[PDB]
Amino acid sequence: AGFIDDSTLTGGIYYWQRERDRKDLNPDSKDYNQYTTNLSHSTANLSLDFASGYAWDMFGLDVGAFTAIELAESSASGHPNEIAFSSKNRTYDEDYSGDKGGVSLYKAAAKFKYGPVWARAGYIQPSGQTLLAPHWSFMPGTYQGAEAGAKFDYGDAGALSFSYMWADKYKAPWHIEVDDFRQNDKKTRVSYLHSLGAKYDFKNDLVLEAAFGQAQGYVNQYFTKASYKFDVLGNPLTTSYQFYGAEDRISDKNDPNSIYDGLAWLQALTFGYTTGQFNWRLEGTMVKAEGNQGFFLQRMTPTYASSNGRLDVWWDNRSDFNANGEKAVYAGVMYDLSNWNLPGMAVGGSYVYAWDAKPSTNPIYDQSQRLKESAWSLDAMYTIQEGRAKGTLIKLHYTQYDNHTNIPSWGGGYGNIFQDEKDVKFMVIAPFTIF
Ligand SMILES: CCCCCCCCOCCOCCOCCOCCO
Ligand SMILES: [Ca+2]
Ligand SMILES: [Ca+2]
Ligand SMILES: [Ca+2]
Repeated sequence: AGFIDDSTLTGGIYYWQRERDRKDLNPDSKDYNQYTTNLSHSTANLSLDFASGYAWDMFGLDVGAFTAIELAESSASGHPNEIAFSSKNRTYDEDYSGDKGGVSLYKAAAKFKYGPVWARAGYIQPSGQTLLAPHWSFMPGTYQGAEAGAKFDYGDAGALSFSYMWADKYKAPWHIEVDDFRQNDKKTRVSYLHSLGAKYDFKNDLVLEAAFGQAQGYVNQYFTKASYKFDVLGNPLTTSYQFYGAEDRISDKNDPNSIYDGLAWLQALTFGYTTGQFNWRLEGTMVKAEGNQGFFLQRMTPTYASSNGRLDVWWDNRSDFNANGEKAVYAGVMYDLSNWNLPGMAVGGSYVYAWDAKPSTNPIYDQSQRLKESAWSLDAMYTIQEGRAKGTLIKLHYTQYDNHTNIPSWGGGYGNIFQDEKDVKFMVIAPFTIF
């Protein structure tokens, strides 16, 4: 046992091919009503990760890097596509002008263990109980910072986990260099993000989680979750209630750095149910997000790509369904084809219906607007089950998204809503072990 004995060297080959076409309702467009190219690219990633063992069972090191390789990109494809690297190397230099290949050092961390306590420092991903999170493409984003936590297992009485994380820079996986954190104006600095959270597992399928976070001088962020599982008619019903909240520290609602008025939140209820080869999902969300921004963010810095935060609800139906006032219901099914002697293969689909979405409360926007949006998707996926390629994911995802207004994308006070789309994503994720 130790630094070398327990070392691993692993990697990944990743392939992404996407066609996303979006209806253009920009008033002066020559292609008004047409589904023009929004994304059209073919891109690979390659990753390699060294993870040491623990010298003296207390000290180790992880180093990971990845490259992006561009096979094809239409001149009309938008930027950044989040699989290649943005042509701009840091968060706040983003101008949406290009994508490129490159290489990024995405993990470079000292790791520590001392009794029940653990820590990681350097270029790290959040790994404990806080509400800080990386963005995920094929690879995760990278914080410059440190996290420490502990776990106390009380056996029958349950297990407690908690951790604290602090960071002063970040890069999304589409940026090669870390940037600092700033307010909405992309100028006023935010000297750190930090977060504290906890989890208690009662060992009877009840799990409680909670976390608090701050962007220095700017945003307070909240998370709570209760999860439970029990049988309904002989089959497991999994349930969760989730609360996500945020407030800024700029009360003046017309200040350009004010993003929320009072407390903003996203609340969710989820149910999952398995019957034979079918896995069913029924989920719903509701949002309050008064203020200039007009939608809820799980991340504590508002600028695109600038950080991320924990959000357990993911419907893969293109829209975030997170506008001020918006309510949304999701229904989905996946069918395991093992009984057709296609083990590892699954197919499914899903549907979202959302309504009551309101714009930003900034008075320059028409406050009478109420927006509905809906979507459906289809899924086909295979996980290879034997051979050197065991664990490889091959997946095709297809979405039709419908914005039930004529508002041009990102317009009308709906700064996070875009127009109708057809989206086709094909991906291969092939992990491999060197030692
Ligand atoms: C310590 C973990 C607690 C997780 C359970 C959710 C409690 C979060 O409360 C936030 C405020 O919620 C507003 C009230 O909404 C109705 C409550 O929904 C069901 C609560 O289980
Ligand atoms: Ca380019
Ligand atoms: Ca405010
Ligand atoms: Ca429409």
